[PDB]
Amino acid sequence: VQHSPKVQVYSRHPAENGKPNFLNCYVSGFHPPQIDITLMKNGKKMEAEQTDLSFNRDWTFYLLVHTEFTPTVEDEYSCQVNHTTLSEPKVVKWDRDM
Amino acid sequence: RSFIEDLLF
Amino acid sequence: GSHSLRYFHTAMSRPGLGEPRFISVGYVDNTQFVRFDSDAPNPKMEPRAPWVEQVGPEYWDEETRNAKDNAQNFRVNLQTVLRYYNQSESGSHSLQRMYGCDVGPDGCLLRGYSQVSYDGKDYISLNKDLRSWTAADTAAQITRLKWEEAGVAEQERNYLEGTCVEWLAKYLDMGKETLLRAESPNTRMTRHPISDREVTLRCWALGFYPAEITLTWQRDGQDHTQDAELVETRPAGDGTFQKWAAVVVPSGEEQRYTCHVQHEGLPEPITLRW
Repeated sequence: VQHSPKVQVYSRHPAENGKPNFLNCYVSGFHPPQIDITLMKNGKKMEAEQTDLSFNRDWTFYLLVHTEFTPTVEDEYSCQVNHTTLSEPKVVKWDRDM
Repeated sequence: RSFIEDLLF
Repeated sequence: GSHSLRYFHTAMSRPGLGEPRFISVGYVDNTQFVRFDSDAPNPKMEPRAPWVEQVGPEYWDEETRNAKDNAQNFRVNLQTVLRYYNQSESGSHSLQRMYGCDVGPDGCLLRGYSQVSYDGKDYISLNKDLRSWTAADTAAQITRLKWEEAGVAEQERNYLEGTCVEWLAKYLDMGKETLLRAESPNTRMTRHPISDREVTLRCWALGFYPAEITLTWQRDGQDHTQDAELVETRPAGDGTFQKWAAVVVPSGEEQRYTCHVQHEGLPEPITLRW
């Protein structure tokens, strides 16, 4: 029994171009717990943090991967996670309308 | 505070 | 209101790679306040919310003492189970455990729970009466046997009826300004073009606490939440939460709509229109 992770990419406050902020990769609902989450500045890794492993009452785990950033009008941000239920590393680009 | 449990399966 | 203290343990086998990982975390309601990783040098159980830190050093040693036994005890449990099932010692497997208590508005003490899953499937659980065990399969019945001969339910019942509800009480006083204060969401509704013919219409609620919330979308007074896309509430980072709900709509017809956010800290529910 194994479910695959949902992923949301979003800013902590609404995006204001060139005003410091926080970008969040929320990885939730997955099992088994082993998982590979990477925040990426323009298709290359960012230095980020990771909250402690926890799980819901249905036992599916969840994590937050969060680094500070300053949005620009040009730079693309992305989250990349790997998991046994994923044939191919899944990528969600950051839409700042979401 | 945690539960002190000599809890084996 | 109503509150709960819970603890969440996780044990993961990493075949060939030394010991299994044992993570442990503590929650009062929706705010994490403790953690323990067995991948840590000289590893102790570190605070994770500010209101907890002024507890005596005795506490912290007494806890990492307990956390260290749990990691030891579990790594054997992984082994025990893997043979109840005859799986290969090369497989990665996970054992999860959860316990805690819910206390009522006056501290009534509503439920105590204590549950254990193996690889994400229910394994054995304490029952509502805090005196019996539901055991899922023939392997878990052996555990149920062991735990019935030792009076294990009785140790747990008195932990969940006394130590739990008492220390919970202690925690909320310490974090009186943090935990007992709700945080109303920031509402706002944006509009995102899709075409000449229709447009996404997002309803945002940001920065609220606690995590529970409801968003609702009403066309012409209807209740049109049927078509709406609601993402699942997500943490904000600052310890607050977010969620939004979109709709897609014929042009011109934006003024046809309403979004409604109900939340514990909203003195009366707010509704908004474009």
